[PDB]
Amino acid sequence: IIPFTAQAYEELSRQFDPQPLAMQFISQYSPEDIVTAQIEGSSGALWR
Amino acid sequence: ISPPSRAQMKRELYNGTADITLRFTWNFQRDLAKGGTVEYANEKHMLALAPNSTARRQLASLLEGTSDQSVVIPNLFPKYIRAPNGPEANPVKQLQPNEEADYLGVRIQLRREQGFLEWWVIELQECRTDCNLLPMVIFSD
Repeated sequence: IIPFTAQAYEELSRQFDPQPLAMQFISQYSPEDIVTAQIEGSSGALWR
Repeated sequence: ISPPSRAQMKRELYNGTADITLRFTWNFQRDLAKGGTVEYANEKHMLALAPNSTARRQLASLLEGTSDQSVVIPNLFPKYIRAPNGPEANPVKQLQPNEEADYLGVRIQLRREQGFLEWWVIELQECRTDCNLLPMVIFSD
């Protein structure tokens, strides 16, 4: 999990800047707020 | 551990210069009937695994194929923990002065007895019956 930095936050906000409310969400949430969901995908755990 | 990442874990202990996060989370879930807001008192006692250290070289051979390596984890099993009704398994300082070097010498033994049948016994540096029953203490509040 990566706590998004100020620069990272700017990136996300700019990605969704065209849509006002999209950018709003990101921008309103404080920097080091938006966290990165780097969920693991590898298995190993077989299933039962 | 997923096979590609198991081989990567291997590699780390084998060579890969990285520090495996050995978070020894000591979660202490109590109850709420007798009170205890965040009953679960937890603390990840992490041991950054120095790349190919004595412990990690034992782990290299552990994950190579042999199952007879007593991985020396420098005193990292809190034998006295002042846990309260909050979410923290903080050990008592002075009870364990170093409290990272005065916890309790813990050992690890992966028992891959192909028949890999990878088991994992948590031993002690001085395991008497603490390979199956490690006796620490939680100073409860």
